[PDB]
Amino acid sequence: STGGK
Amino acid sequence: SMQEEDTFRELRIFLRNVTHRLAIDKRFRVFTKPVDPDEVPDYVTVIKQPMDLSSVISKIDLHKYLTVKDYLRDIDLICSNALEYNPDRDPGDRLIRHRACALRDTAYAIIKEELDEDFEQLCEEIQESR
Amino acid sequence: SMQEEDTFRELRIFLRNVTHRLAIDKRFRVFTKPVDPDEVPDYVTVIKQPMDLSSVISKIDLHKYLTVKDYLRDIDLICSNALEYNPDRDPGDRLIRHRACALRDTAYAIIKEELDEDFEQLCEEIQESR
Ligand SMILES: [Cl-]
Ligand SMILES: [Cl-]
Repeated sequence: STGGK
Repeated sequence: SMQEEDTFRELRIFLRNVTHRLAIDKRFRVFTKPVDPDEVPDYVTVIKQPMDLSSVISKIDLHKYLTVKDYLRDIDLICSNALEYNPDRDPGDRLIRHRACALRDTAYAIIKEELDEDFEQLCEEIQESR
Repeated sequence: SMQEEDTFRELRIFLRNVTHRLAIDKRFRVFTKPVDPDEVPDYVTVIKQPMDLSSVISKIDLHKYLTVKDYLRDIDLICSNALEYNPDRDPGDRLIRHRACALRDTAYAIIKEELDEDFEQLCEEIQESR
């Protein structure tokens, strides 16, 4: 996904 | 055609979703709204194309995005504006510059994960036809 | 990323500096080294997480600190361990407890004076991203 920055 | 319009409606639902996720992240709060012309009167004089997440939402609702690639063009703009406006060595600028790249990277990474390439490819071809 | 690693390299240089200042203070000499397992065999049996300034230096060099808040967590530990281990009314314990709080207070006051909040804030956000 996209939630580490 | 109704089928074409429905393709773009699906794109729009997706883009709102991605944008709403970016907008609720505390790191990105500074990028959610247009720069206040008073607080920063010199913003207009250095940045030629202001962009922010609430504007991006307006353009979505105005059917201005037909591809994801056009959406990401504006996200890049948000990042590149912040880099240009806040280029100094001081920590306060570094923070903004990291926050700006983090916003960009995040948007791309969501798209990389969640977008069907054939759906995007379809969107692109409808766009070329117009 | 190189930019991220450079942020943490700056943090490390700062933390070594602060720690070296604490370590050369005569008051804090007792906190500079680990408790000798023989002199005090019962130290291990009462303290669950031993900590001291030379260990803190090891952890710095091992990239174990990504924020100042994580560093201070260990300084607090040094203080709190000394308070637990030496709780008696007698003057010799009071002295140790006073030196332990003085060490803590000093470390915080250096940080309060010398640390840029936006630098720390950046460090925190890189850490959350990982
Ligand atoms: Cl940088
Ligand atoms: Cl007391």
